[PDB]
Amino acid sequence: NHNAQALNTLVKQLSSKFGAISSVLNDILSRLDPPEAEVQIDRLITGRL
Amino acid sequence: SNNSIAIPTNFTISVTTEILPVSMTKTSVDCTMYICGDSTECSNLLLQY
Repeated sequence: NHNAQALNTLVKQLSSKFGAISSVLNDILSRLDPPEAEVQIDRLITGRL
Repeated sequence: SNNSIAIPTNFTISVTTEILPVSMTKTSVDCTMYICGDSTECSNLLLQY
């Protein structure tokens, strides 16, 4: 059970925005310019690390 | 020596103390109240994490 719960959390965090515009990287890259895309990707990367 | 032994001729009954921790304080933290207190804006921002 413990292991399962851990993994589940690790997947649910992938749906967290962490202050970014969206939790999907493809959406960010297909909707913003690289300069602001960098800020959004940085927030997502910090959260997921 | 090849042929020397030492045999006790009396005894001492010694009482010693061994102190061992068993349990620690049980603490519960309310995440919302600690991070945000009574602010609703903080709670809404926390929901994203």
